[PDB]
Amino acid sequence: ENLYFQSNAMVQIIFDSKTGNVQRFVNKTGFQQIRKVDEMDHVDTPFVLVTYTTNFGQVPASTQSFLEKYAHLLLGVAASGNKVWGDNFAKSADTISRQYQVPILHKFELSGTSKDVELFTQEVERVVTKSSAKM
Ligand SMILES: Cc1cc2nc3c(=O)[nH]c(=O)nc-3n(C[C@H](O)[C@H](O)[C@H](O)COP(=O)(O)O)c2cc1C
Repeated sequence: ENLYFQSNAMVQIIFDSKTGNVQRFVNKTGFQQIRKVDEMDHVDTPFVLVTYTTNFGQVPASTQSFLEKYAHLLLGVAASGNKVWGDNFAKSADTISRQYQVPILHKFELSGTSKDVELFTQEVERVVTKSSAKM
């Protein structure tokens, strides 16, 4: 666990959630700047996106709207899904990754496990270290 980095770094986490699983997931981290895609009218600092998956492995509409406006500051993406969907499992992360040329930080089920939290937070630190100065 890199809780010290999570709680001290200035990295921003922006998420999208409909039934609250993504919300619950990010609340398992120690990141301090956590806001939903719908509660800001501008983004001026680099950020990490955590979203969910809708019909047929699609990116939620609210996330697509957000990205076409602030994808220039996107560092990487993580997506919540459900393996019941097979090949469409958390496909929004793959779509966003290819579309905006950013790395996939993690793909997990529903609210995630402690293992998902660990992998996600470690990847955020790696990408911030590698792309912060650049971004
Ligand atoms: C209409 C609908 C379509 C969904 N489609 C997919 C899908 O294609 N792939 C997947 O992995 N999960 C799919 N899911 C599952 C959600 O991505 C999953 O439950 C997610 O954790 C929900 O996050 P929410 O609380 O953040 O918004 C779907 C759920 C609903 C209600």
